[PDB]
Amino acid sequence: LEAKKEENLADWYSQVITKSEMIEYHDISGCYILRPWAYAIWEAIKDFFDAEIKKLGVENCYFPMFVSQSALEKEKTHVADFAPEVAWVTRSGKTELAEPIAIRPTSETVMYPAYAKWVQSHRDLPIKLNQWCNVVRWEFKHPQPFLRTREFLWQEGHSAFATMEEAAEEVLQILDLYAQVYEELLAIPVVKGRKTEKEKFAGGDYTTTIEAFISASGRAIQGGTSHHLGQNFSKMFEIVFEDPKIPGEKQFAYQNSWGLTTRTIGVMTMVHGDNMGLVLPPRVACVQVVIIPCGILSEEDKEALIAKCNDYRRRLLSVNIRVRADLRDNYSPGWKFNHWELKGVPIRLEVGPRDMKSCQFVAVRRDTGEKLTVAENEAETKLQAILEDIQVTLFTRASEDLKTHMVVANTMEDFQKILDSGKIVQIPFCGEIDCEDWIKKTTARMGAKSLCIPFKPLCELQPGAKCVCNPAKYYTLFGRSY
Amino acid sequence: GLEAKKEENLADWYSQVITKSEMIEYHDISGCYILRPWAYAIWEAIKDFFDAEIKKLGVENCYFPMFVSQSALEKEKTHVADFAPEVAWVTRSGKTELAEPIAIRPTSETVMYPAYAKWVQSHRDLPIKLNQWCNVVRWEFKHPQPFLRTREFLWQEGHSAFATMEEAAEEVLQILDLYAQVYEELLAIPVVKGRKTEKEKFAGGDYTTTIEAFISASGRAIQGGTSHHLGQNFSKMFEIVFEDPKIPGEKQFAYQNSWGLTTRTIGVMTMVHGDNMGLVLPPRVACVQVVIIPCGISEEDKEALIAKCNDYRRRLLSVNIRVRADLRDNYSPGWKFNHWELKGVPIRLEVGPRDMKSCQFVAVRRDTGEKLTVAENEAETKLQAILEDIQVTLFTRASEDLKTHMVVANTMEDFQKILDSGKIVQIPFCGEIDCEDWIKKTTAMGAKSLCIPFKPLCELQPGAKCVCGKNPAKYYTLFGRSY
Ligand SMILES: Nc1ncnc2c1ncn2[C@@H]1O[C@H](COP(=O)(O)OP(=O)(O)OP(=O)(O)O)[C@@H](O)[C@H]1O
Ligand SMILES: O[C@H]1CCCN[C@@H]1CCCn1cnc2c(Cl)c(Cl)ccc21
Ligand SMILES: O[C@H]1CCCN[C@@H]1CCCn1cnc2c(Cl)c(Cl)ccc21
Ligand SMILES: [Mg+2]
Ligand SMILES: [Mg+2]
Ligand SMILES: [Zn+2]
Ligand SMILES: [Zn+2]
Repeated sequence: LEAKKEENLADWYSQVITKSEMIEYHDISGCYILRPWAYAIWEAIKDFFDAEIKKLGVENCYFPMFVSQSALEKEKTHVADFAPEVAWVTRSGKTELAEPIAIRPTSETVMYPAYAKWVQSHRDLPIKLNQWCNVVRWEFKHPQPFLRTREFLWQEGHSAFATMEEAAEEVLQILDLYAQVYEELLAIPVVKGRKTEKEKFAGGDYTTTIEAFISASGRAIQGGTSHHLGQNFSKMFEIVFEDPKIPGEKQFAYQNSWGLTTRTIGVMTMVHGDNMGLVLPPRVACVQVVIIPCGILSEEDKEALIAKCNDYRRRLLSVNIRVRADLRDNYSPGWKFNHWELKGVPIRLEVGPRDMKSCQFVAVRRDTGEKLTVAENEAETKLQAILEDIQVTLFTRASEDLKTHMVVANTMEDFQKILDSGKIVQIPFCGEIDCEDWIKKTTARMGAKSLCIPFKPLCELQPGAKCVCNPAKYYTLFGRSY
Repeated sequence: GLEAKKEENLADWYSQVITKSEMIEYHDISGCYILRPWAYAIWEAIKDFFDAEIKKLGVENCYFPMFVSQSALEKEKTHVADFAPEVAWVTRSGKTELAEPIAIRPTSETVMYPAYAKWVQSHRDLPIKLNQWCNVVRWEFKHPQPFLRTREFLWQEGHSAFATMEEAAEEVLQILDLYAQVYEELLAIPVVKGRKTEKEKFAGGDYTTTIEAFISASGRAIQGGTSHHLGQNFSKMFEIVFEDPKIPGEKQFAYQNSWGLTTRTIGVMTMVHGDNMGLVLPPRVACVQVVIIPCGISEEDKEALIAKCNDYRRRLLSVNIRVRADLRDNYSPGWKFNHWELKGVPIRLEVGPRDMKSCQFVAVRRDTGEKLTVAENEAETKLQAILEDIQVTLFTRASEDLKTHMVVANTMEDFQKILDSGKIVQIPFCGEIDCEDWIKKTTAMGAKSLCIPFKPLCELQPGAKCVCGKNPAKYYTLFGRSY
């Protein structure tokens, strides 16, 4: 494949997603086809996350994709700048609808009137619901596959609680799971943090987040969000119960909402991706081991080359390794090597006739590319061991890049000095909005925006330190971002 | 506590139980309904099974855009003039009218087939077998019900493209037997397989296959699943061509199938097994198979009443039985008795205070009202035995309730008599379209062609004449009232 990754990041990414068979383009701009190689990743992420939130009592469901005209701005759910991102159905066939229907850009306007009818007492809480679904956002700044699409797949959770304490607990549990996804499955290191006033979801009380860093572009990307909504929506959609113990006080529910999208797949491509194609974290690669015969003129033993391949396959499916034998004879073995490497398969297993009656095979890992040979009997054992060092390696190496590329700055000239080195940086920060619109202006003369306030900043903020001016309220992570 | 009796008022009875079993909730937009977890659970079980089966025949899951361009939807003869009012069109983004109307997927052929054309550049690239679970909008043609006919629904869409007709035609009937499996092995609804007539099959295809279940209470059958052989109709329009390996420089157009199954299943299972005190759920699809409920309401030993339920719970989770202890205090056992019966849980497990010191408990079945009593120490043995026999009941009772209402008519003489007591009937039928618009007008709200059954109730013989009487009969056709 043509591109490097230092070079022109976009075109490299354009080619890796297309030539690894993950994405296909579509007539309608900003929409993309998820071919099975990519969709499988989403399924693995969804299978992990789904097991997780059922242990916390969340149940899956499905809500309509359509929201009323009346219902959508019946309440101050979103801010005025969100109106342009809403797609409207105007016509059915060619008979104009009496009233425009909107395609859900998020489900809050669709679920919360249901919560209000379901909740008529203390018994009815908590409500913890999840749905995996598609949402369209006519996203104004320009799209690229995965990172920012115009239709995309996500799960969105909405839970309603009677007491504050339970809500604030579920906000961080969900956030730790998101971090689990990025770090246990995708091998991406993340920073947990809270949004500022400029960047928090206006209709809530506070917004939690994880932030990943793409060194090649030098930008951070927010990989997931968990809101504590308090009762802003409770009192607006009138989700009230009366407790007979506390006679005669309207009790509003405490609500959270949380979401995680296919931008996850884009982040894993960008950070682990090389100039030989994709690189797949083993615990997410739909195929972890591809079996190939090579040898790297005779007749009857070529079906015995292929009968041993399907034995290799079956024996490790009994060890629950996901495996595909590539028994196509149409292609040179060398061609399949490039082919499955551009798709980033972690382990290639070569079995040749002169190595077969050696009672063995060679394995090549996609991480480093070195070759080893391990007992035919010792296959279950050793191949699964190799898949795990592949994962810890890709976590470690991407960890080393985030570790190197995140540093502390205390003044503005050297926050600017190190930010134009393509690194993200934590600064003492006021926290107020106008101080922040300014930082991003004075860093163009794109600009650096608030990524988050890390729960665990890199250094303690000392008493009386100021940001630019008012004194500094916390160390916040700043940087250029998607 | 439920209002309607099915016998009395079918529409209201159906509206009453789907809400009060907490399966669906209504919504501002007509024909749209929220699937609460109790319904979505049924759907997920179906999908965990169907996905397992069609993966063994090599289909792969994927996701295609929901928006279809004007050009592509009206590109070729995919649909007909009838089929373009049911399509929802997005025209504006915010207050900015879009240059070109975007249409919301009523099916995905027009999204996928441009993609097959680029993926297929030789016969090595075939077959292509893709499935997607997704939502579909059809702003359709009469007043709606939850499940049975909605305006957005969930389904799976299978699309396969082949080099030879033999392989394609093979997959159309493989798929259909899976649909029959879900309806029959999972849902305990017996079905009849069939082919559509020329009016009723998918116009853009060559022949389209179907399963039909029968709901007695209204007297109507329902189309429960769909498998089309498309021939080279679409390959020729969307130009899915490959080079022939033997004939230098000649295109072969691909052979295509498409098959689909919708959440309309859950509705028909509501209609079929639902009784007059609410739903009945076949156990291998019931998200919870056992409800444990304490009964009898001193504290120090009622704490041993609630701890004994939780050993059953743990004991039955070790047999991979899905079980719920409902140990809530804010509700009386009678209220739970009701609550879970309207949700159709197969086995209710009541424990009353001296049955703990008897080393007993009582088990109640959801179909019959049966009660047994079994020793504490039996965990594996008896509860699974009843969980599996409950399923055999729901199947047969609906099976012979199909053998009830599906009878032979060879003449009209009794066919209209044989149609309108809540009957479905096979007739000798011409095969041509207007004898059928006639049969349905001579019945009235008409008797429609449901399908042409594979494997009918009696063999036909030469020179038999249709109900039309003019032209002779090419096959026995399944007729009846139908949604
Ligand atoms: N257009 C999009 N394509 C893909 N993922 C998206 C898109 N918009 C948002 N996301 C993801 O959805 C998650 C929850 O959505 P959210 O409502 O927080 O979006 P947002 O804050 O408007 O996004 P952003 O700040 O990136 O513009 C985020 O963690 C983000 O990663
Ligand atoms: O962060 C997610 C997690 C999942 C639940 N919902 C919040 C909503 C974010 C709030 N939010 C973001 N973009 C929005 C648009 Cl475009 C509209 Cl119209 C309305 C609201 C919008
Ligand atoms: O059985 C499914 C499986 C997936 C492929 N398509 C067929 C039926 C399409 C045939 N088909 C049925 N209803 C349709 C409407 Cl409303 C429109 Cl607009 C267009 C086509 C329609
Ligand atoms: Mg946005
Ligand atoms: Mg944001
Ligand atoms: Zn400041
Ligand atoms: Zn006729």
